[PDB]
Amino acid sequence: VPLRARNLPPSFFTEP
Amino acid sequence: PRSVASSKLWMLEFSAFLEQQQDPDTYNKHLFVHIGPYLEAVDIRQIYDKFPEKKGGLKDLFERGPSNAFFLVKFWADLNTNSSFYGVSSQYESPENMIITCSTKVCSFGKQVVEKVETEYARYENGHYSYRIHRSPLCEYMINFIHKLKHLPEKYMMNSVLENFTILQVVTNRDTQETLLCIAYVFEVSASEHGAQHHIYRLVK
Repeated sequence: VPLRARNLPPSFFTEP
Repeated sequence: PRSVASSKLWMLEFSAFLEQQQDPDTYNKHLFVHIGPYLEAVDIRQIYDKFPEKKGGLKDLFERGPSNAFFLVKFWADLNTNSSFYGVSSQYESPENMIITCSTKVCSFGKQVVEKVETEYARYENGHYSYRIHRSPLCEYMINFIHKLKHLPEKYMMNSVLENFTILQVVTNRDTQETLLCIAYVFEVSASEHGAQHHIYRLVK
């Protein structure tokens, strides 16, 4: 499953 | 609190770097990744396939516990860099004196390609017990992987590679084989004007 399509918090793809 | 700490071991600092010798007394150090409100939770079965499934594997380690020792670290690595040393320095603290073993498994498409062990004895410090892995040389796989990434001309191409590249770090009590800390590492390329960034997550079911 694409990393962006997996059940992970939105912050995973949002760099601080 | 927001620390990479189990019940027995706490990782205060972690950092991968390239140190270049400009002249006999000058050294430039570039930090690729570094650590040092509350921790967001992550379903371990979301990353399970990205790591090797076997006895000693991530699923096998999580299921054996302690569940308070599992973390997932999302890193945005700083790749803006140009004699050379590639190294990893980590610092752990424990309330108890132990002989720890830190095993690092580099994985490509979920299968382990490289592995290195370090064993550290406690140094008593002000009532605390310190374990400092000072300048552990980065393996040839990683140095050649950092090199290949830099050859791609756009960061989208670089991140695409890192969507099938992970690292698993298992710090273990050598004598008792207890999992002290188990950190899963995933990467992206940093676009931040403030250097390498990171997000720590607690791994749960």
